[PDB]
Amino acid sequence: DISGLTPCKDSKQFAKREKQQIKKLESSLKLYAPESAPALALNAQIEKTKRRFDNYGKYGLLCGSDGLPHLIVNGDQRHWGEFITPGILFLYIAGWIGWVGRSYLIAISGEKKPAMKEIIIDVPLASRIIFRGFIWPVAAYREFLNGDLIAK
Amino acid sequence: MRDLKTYLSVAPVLSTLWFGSLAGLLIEINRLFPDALTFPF
Amino acid sequence: SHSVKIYDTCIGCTQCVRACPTDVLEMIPWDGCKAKQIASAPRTEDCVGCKRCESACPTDFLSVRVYLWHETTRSMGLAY
Amino acid sequence: SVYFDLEDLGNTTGQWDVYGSDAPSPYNPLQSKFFETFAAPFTKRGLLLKFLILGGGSLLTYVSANSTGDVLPIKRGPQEPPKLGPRGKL
Amino acid sequence: TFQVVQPINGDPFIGSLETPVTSSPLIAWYLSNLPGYRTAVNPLLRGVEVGLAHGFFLVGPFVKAGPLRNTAYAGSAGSLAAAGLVVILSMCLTIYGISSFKEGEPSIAPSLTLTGRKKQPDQLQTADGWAKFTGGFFFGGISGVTWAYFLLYVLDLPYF
Amino acid sequence: LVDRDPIKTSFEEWAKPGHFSRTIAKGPDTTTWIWNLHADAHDFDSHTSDLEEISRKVFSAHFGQLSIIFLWLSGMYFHGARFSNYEAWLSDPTHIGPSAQVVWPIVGQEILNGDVGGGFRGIQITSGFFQIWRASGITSELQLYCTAIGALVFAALMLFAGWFHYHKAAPKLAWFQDVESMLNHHLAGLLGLGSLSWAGHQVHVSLPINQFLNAGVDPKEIPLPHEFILNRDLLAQLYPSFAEGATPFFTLNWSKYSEFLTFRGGLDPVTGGLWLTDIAHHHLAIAILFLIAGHMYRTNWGIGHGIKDILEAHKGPFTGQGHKGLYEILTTSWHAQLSLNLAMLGSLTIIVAHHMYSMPPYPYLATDYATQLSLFTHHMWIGGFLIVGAAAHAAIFMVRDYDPTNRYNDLLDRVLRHRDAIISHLNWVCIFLGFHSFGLYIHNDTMSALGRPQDMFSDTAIQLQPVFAQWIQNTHALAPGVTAPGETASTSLTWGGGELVAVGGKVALLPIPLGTADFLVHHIHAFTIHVTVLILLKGVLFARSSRLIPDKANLGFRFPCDGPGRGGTCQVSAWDHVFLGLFWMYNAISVVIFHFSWKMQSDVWGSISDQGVVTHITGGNFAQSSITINGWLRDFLWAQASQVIQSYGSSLSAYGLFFLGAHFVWAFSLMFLFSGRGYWQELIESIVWAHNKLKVAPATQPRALSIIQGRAVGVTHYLLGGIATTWAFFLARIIAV
Amino acid sequence: NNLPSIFVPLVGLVFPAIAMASLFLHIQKNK
Ligand code: CLA
Ligand code: CLA
Ligand code: CLA
Ligand SMILES: CC1=C(/C=C/C(C)=C/C=C/C(C)=C/C=C/C=C(C)/C=C/C=C(C)/C=C/C2=C(C)CCCC2(C)C)C(C)(C)CCC1
Ligand code: SF4
Ligand code: SF4
Repeated sequence: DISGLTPCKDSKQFAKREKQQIKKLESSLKLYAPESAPALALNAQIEKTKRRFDNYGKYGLLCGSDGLPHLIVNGDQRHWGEFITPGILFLYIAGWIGWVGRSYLIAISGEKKPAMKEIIIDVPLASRIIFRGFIWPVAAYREFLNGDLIAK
Repeated sequence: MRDLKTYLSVAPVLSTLWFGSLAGLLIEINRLFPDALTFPF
Repeated sequence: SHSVKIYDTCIGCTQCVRACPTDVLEMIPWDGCKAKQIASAPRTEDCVGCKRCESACPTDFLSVRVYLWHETTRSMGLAY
Repeated sequence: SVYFDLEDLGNTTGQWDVYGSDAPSPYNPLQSKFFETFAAPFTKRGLLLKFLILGGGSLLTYVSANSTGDVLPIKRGPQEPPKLGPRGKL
Repeated sequence: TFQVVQPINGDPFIGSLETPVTSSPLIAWYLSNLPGYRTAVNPLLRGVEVGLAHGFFLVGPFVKAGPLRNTAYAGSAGSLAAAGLVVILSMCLTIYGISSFKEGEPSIAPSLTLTGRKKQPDQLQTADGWAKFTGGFFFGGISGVTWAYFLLYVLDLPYF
Repeated sequence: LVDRDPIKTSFEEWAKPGHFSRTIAKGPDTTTWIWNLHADAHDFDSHTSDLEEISRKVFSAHFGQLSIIFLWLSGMYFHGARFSNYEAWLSDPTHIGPSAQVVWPIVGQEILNGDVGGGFRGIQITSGFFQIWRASGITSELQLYCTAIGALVFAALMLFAGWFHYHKAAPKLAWFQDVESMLNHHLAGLLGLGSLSWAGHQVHVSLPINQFLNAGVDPKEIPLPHEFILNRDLLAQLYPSFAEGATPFFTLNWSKYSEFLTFRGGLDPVTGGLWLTDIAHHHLAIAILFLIAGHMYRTNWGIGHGIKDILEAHKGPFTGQGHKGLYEILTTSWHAQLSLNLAMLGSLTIIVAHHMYSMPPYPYLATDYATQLSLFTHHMWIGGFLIVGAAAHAAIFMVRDYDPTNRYNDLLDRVLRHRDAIISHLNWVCIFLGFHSFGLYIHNDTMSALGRPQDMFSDTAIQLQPVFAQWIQNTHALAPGVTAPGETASTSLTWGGGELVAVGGKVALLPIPLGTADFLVHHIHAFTIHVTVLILLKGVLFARSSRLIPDKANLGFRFPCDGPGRGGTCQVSAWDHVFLGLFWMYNAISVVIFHFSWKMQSDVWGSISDQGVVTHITGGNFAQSSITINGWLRDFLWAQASQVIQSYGSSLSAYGLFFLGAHFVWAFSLMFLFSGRGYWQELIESIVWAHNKLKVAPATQPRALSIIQGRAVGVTHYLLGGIATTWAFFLARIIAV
Repeated sequence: NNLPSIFVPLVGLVFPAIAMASLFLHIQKNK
């Protein structure tokens, strides 16, 4: 119970929110015949709501006094999935994008009119460069060690 | 045609194609795995 | 009246005197450049300050500079 | 078709009196004499300003000080019992 | 072909035009007879006339639109407000005359007519002339306000 | 007068951006090149000086515009057949809200598929297409599908024509300058024949189907439109005059056609709109009048008029030579024609917007409040934009195409010689109107705050009655039987006849009273319009020169300034005057639409009961609350915005999101308007430094936006944010109630 | 009391006029 929080599965307000949403969804269903397509859509929405609430209950989130999940970003191992892992994934993807852009910019710097290759992309060269960014951390680290990363 | 291929490499067309593919991929990913709040694996 | 100054980075292409909306600037003979010319500002009392001369200078930083100063009835462009 | 002259710059610069009239006085001599006799003291611009300031200050202040509530509602004052504010405050 | 609008006094390079609104004989006669355009008359009399005309005017709006318009003190309050406005205008005229004109200098009014004839400049554009004009204006304004109040609320004339 | 294959069809110019200009085609040294590429895309006059080539380029783009419009119409017609409840709405127009858009459920956006009736889930539309389709006799969806297919075919045809008349056979210059033939054709054929064809369609299709529908017959049991043509017995049963055929027409016995060609006036009690027989008679008469009008101008056969001859004969003792020389200006400059057409079109759009609401032409349109409000606001905004564009292009013509050496005109010369008087008089009028219109609102606010309600300008303390407009209303209410003997009822129910029309328990139209508040709001409208006119006319008149900058014409139509000299010369060009007048146009149109909305909600719209008592939406508070600014802030802005701020969790949450989005967009524009270029250029220098440190500096040097570009971005974002906010607020308020 | 009936007009109508007249004369002066 970090900061006085409670698990989702033990919170009564969470169940009350689920019941209120389900009841609101079921009210509009009575206006349509069971075989009609809007009835099928509403049934699918109700099933999706139930599945979402069950999944939130299963993942061990923490609820406040209002029955809403809260995110812990202090580094506890019990909550590494809320902030740490997606952060690492985002950092990897952003580094990939930045490394690809920098490599493409460096490659065309020696051409006679480099500004022309920036508005009309050299597709084969970019495609050959795109796959290289999959190992961007190693290349960046070794470039830093050799003193090539920073312009003199 | 070389001149037709050159027009497909201009910045707006390439950006539009890239972003359309990106949005399609993201929409499909969210359709397969809806309502994601934490990384469970 | 405004202040107009000329610096010895002049190349004497006569571009400033042609863009003058009044008669302020003129060219005099000189030695120190290939064109053997340099600009001058003998009539700064007619300066209005639109800074068209600085829009025509080809030198990296301007060889002609206009410093706005005390305003008169001529430098404000009034025809009341 | 000559509109420029150096010996006559009044016409060159258009220094004309468009509507000024040089006709003599149309008023009666007796009425004019009465008006000059009785309106003379106000023709000194040094004393007129001081007289105007003093008269405006004295007349405006005297009227306001002796005003009756039948004219100014603020001179009458409140005529109803007060009401309590929020949280039972005066 | 006949044309109506003409350049001012035949000079096309002066920033004015001659139109029926400006150069009609009726309008020319009407404007030349106003007290502000009688350059050969004592400024005191013109000031008195202007003050009387303007003071008679100012009573009505103050009387009919004032906060005490629906009470028994409408006329007195309106007349007092009109007198106060006349006093303020007299102060403004005195200040303008003090600030604009200097003692001992000649008049700055034009000394040429439209037909080229020479004439004496108006004396209204001097310190003494403006002081006389302001005094006459004050006297005439007070007198006109008093006359309007007397006619409206001392004699039971069937107005309106 | 055409040329065979002027320009080869190739993809070569596609790979070379900026080919239309010599400077732009050089290459992108900086980022200003990209912006300059788009700003000069459609300025054909800058590309070349040949009038024939400019005319040929102009002719082709209109075909693309028509193709785009046809594609838009095809989409609108197709969506009403596949994703709409039009058939369900047709059997109950008073209890079902029209809807023609559905949403895919992905991220919880399926909440927007709210219930609208007829067993359908979707977004409620307010474009009024359902009423148009009903008034045309459309019953099933097959007809809508056929219309969509035809519109697609027409769009393809327009695109092919656009390609052909530029790459295969381009007309010569002498073809374009045949103004008499163009006027004759556009009058006799485009308008008269179109009106005649629509009158025929209304006579043969719309009338019987609409009569059957108004009789209460099930739409699926109504005979198809072709059955009324092949079987004249049905029409004879519906209209006995059809049994005589066309014989009365050719014998001038036109009185027999009075059954389906009437002069009734007023509204149909069943539907709440104008009688369709009146519309058919109107279209027939208009077709005849336009057909007659198209035979005035001379052509190859001698008879007719010459426009030059007509123009050259009008001159006066005040205007000199008069209209001589105006024919050559209008047949050589494209910008003057564009300005005149834009002004006329904007005025016509405003007139249409005013006329549509008080004379409902479609069935079940008066009782659809959201559609009425949306159409009114939309058409007013379009008219305002067109009016502004008129002045913009007039200034463009003044800057570019004016040449007294070869195109002298006496009327234009006389106007330019006394512009100071015009500008000064307009300035005085604007100041006087602003003082005596807005000042009365501040007086009322001060008197109300001080506790003196008896000293205000109101219907109970100091009345300012619009006696002139009331006289017009009285005259028009008494028009039938005295000055219009052939009419049975008045043209509009708002004149003050006293009769009320109720459809489905709601009030369609009724007399509209005029009081003290209408006086103030009308004078506010006049003040705003006068200020906008002042700004635009001052911009147009001083486009070439002034006492401050004698050579303003040499600097061009679109330049930022002329330096800090003469005390400051910021925004002296004619472009800046349009940039400044757009704000005032926005202000005036917003005030007008607010007046319309509040007045209709307070005094017209409402519900009626069995005993016949009317309960309006806001309870008739416009008369006593609109006389103060606090009243406008409280009873209109605060009270009516509770619908949009409480739309979360329902089908109207999109309007709630758009409210805040438009707030953000409007607030974002102030960065570009309040700041200058030098700061942003100096800030970029620091950002470029760190990119150079990491070898990521682009060769296309980043440059800050130009002054003109910054002003344009600011004004565009400002207008977009304001209009989107008003749109979201109006729709969210009017759909719920 | 009766003081506010005097000091309020004295500060709001008389002194501003005197100050404005004196300041206008001072700023319009020349030698
Ligand atoms: C801050 C100082 C101040 C003060 C003390 C006042 C006081 C007053 N104002 Mg006022 N006013 C002010 C600022 C002030 N105002 C400002 C800043 C504005 C502009 C927004 C106005 C605009 C305004 C309007 C539009 C009106 C007033 C009116 C009034 C009077 C209320 C009605 C009344 O008693 O009628 C009784 C009035 C009389 C019996 C006659 C007027 C009072 C004296 C005797 C007139 C002569 C005074 C003096 C000789 C001339 C000035 C001398 C000079 C040195 C100042 C009251 C005397 C109302 C009024 O009636 O004005 C005439 C009115 O209609 N005011
Ligand atoms: C029949 C209508 C019509 C026509 C044919 C023209 C034609 C023309 N106008 Mg014009 N104009 C019109 C109406 C019209 N105007 C109106 C109504 C106004 C008043 C608002 C103006 C105001 C105006 C100005 C101020 C100027 C012109 C200019 C021009 C000329 C160059 C056009 C150009 O390069 O634009 C290029 C077109 C664009 C850059 C597109 C603009 C993009 C818009 C503003 C933003 C839309 C926002 C959108 C909703 C967001 C989606 C973005 C998307 C990428 C996601 C051309 C002859 C120019 C000229 O003659 O200069 C010498 C010029 O300076 N016009
Ligand atoms: C691949 C290109 C690239 C790279 C490596 C960088 C790298 C950097 N930028 Mg940057 N930037 C770029 C493009 C790039 N930028 C573009 C195109 C813009 C204009 C929108 C900017 C605008 C910008 C600003 C305003 C600032 C930076 C700053 C920074 C530094 C802080 C790190 C960061 O995340 O800033 C944040 C980075 C961004 C917000 C950039 C947005 C992401 C862009 C759109 C990605 C586009 C990549 C491009 C399409 C490459 C195409 C590759 C293809 C040909 C294969 C970092 C050195 C900051 C700094 O320290 O100042 C020097 C700073 O204040 N950048
Ligand atoms: C809606 C729409 C559409 C459609 C349309 C249509 C379908 C139309 C039609 C139209 C038509 C269908 C038309 C027609 C016409 C006709 C006419 C116009 C005729 C005329 C005639 C005449 C004029 C005659 C005369 C005469 C005389 C006078 C004498 C002798 C006798 C006679 C009779 C000959 C589309 C798809 C595009 C899309 C969009 C929308
Ligand atoms: S001042 Fe500038 S433009 Fe003039 S001569 Fe020198 S360098 Fe050339
Ligand atoms: S600032 Fe203007 S007026 Fe002065 S010298 Fe330069 S160009 Fe001439």
